[PDB]
Amino acid sequence: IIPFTAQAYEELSRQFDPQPLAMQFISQYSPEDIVTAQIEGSSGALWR
Amino acid sequence: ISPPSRAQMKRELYNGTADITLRFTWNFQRDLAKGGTVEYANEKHMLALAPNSTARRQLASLLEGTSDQSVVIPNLFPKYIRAPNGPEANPVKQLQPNEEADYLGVRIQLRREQGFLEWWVIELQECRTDCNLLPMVIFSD
Repeated sequence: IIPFTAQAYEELSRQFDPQPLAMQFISQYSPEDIVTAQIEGSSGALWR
Repeated sequence: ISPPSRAQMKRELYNGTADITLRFTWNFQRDLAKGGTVEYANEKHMLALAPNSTARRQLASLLEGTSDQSVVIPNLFPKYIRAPNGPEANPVKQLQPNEEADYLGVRIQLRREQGFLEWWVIELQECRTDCNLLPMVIFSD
């Protein structure tokens, strides 16, 4: 999990800047707020 | 551990210069009937695994194929923990002065007895019956 930095936050906000409310969400949430969901995908755990 | 990442874990202990996060989370879930807001008192006692250290070289051979390596984890099993009704398994300082070097010498033994049948016994540096029953203490509040 990566706590998004100020620069990272700017990136996300700019990605969704065209849509006002999209950018709003990101921008309103404080920097080091938006966290990165780097969920693991590898298995190993077989299933039962 | 997923096979590609198991081989990567291997590699780390084998060579890969990285520090495996050995978070020894000591979660202490109590109850709420007798009170205890965040009953679960937890603390990840992490041991950054120095790349190919004595412990990690034992782990290299552990994950190579042999199952007879007593991985020396420098005193990292809190034998006295002042846990309260909050979410923290903080050990008592002075009870364990170093409290990272005065916890309790813990050992690890992966028992891959192909028949890999990878088991994992948590031993002690001085395991008497603490390979199956490690006796620490939680100073409860």
